[PDB]
Amino acid sequence: MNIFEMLRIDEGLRLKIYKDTEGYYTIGIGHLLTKSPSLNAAKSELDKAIGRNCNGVITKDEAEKLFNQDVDAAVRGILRNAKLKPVYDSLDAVRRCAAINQVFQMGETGVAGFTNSLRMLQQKRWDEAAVNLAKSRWYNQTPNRAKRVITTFRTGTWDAYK
Ligand SMILES: OCCOc1ccccc1
Repeated sequence: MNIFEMLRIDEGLRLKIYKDTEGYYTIGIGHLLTKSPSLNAAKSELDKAIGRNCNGVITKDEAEKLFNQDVDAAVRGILRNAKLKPVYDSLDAVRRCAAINQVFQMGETGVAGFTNSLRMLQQKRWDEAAVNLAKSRWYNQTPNRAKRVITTFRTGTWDAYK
């Protein structure tokens, strides 16, 4: 297991434009296109992302290209965030994956605001952090995934991803 295999499980792979769990146009391995309800706006974002006229459809190679960019961008975002960087750097590699997973799904600005969870994670109070992480919209809206990510934060193992 690694961050790519983890997010591949959590996000799936679809080659045609679809709506994510929040109802937003997405493609590939959880590549959010736009929050616009206009399919044409999503198609424009897709074509811009891929660099050709896609007509709402991409290849597996293209999906994987966006995925690598998105994972990279998530990590670099964490590293430039003054609240997230020290916590991220305090973690072991497996728990870092859980952190990347959350940021990939929820975005950096929101996650940087989870002040109490962040503190518990930096303190390595794992069971407390796990309890705190579940007290969230995130957990309520995507509980199966959140349980996996939380187990990863709690244990520093890949037990939830087998
Ligand atoms: O909800 C707690 C998120 O924990 C993180 C820790 C480090 C970087 C990003 C997230």
